[PDB]
Amino acid sequence: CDAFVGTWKLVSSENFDDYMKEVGVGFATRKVAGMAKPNMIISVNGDLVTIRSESTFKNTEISFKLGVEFDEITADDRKVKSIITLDGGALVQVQKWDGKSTTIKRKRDGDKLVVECVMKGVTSTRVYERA
Amino acid sequence: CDAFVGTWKLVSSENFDDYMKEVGVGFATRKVAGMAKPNMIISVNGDLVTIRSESTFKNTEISFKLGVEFDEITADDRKVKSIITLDGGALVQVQKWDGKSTTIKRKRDGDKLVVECVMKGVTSTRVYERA
Ligand SMILES: CCCCCCCCCCCCCCCCS(=O)(=O)O
Ligand SMILES: CCCCCCCCCCCCCCCCS(=O)(=O)O
Repeated sequence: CDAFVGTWKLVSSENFDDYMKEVGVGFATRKVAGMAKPNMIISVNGDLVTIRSESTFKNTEISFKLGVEFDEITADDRKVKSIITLDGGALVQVQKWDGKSTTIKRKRDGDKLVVECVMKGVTSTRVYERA
Repeated sequence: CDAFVGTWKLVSSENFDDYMKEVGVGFATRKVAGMAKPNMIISVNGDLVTIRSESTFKNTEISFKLGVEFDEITADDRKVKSIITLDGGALVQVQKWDGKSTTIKRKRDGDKLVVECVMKGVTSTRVYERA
């Protein structure tokens, strides 16, 4: 996934608060998340891909092998089972917890990196540009 | 309540979607409500006060006597018991339904009419100016 490597900064967000609402994130956390304009850092070392999100309030980091299910603790503190695959040039992530699931797709669009999150019909789109 | 009589147009909104979230309003309805910039019309005839809200998508109207509980069907279709009193120069409304309650205060602030809605700690503020 060479096309994803680098540091990216958030440029725009659409329906993010609504997505967090469906996921079950609390008011305060949603408020903190909404003011945060995180920087996404993606790097690859061998068959391990690392995705790091940095914000003044909270940094998250996941390292994984494409196709292998792993444990992830989300920024809003959910302990989920995640699996990320490379499909059609996009990184497709599915998170499962308590009988529920959500999909997060990271894809290239022109010179931007677009992240789409889907939870029960509600879709959020966040656009990033290289920092 | 002579100070409230007239037609008012929405000028600004703060945390309205979050308030609707706490009240239990669905995604689609919240989306329609968020694009609506309603006009509030207040009039008094004898001891009956009428508050009418007009929008391209939905008009609501309630007529009541201050201090007497009455039935109200909200824009989001909840059938509630409402009671409105005049306290400290402000119209204070309490809506009760299914063991829950929310308070809506309509007050004058300078030349504006301010509406504050509170639901479980979440507070929304909407400012109106004369049309
Ligand atoms: C108290 C600190 C709060 C920090 C933010 C917390 C956010 C909690 C909700 C996270 C939902 C999942 C986000 C997936 C990546 C979206 S994207 O950002 O990668 O595009
Ligand atoms: C499909 C049509 C949708 C129309 C809008 C529906 C809104 C539903 C939620 C209403 C919550 C209560 C609003 C109190 C007055 C707020 S204020 O507006 O008077 O300031």
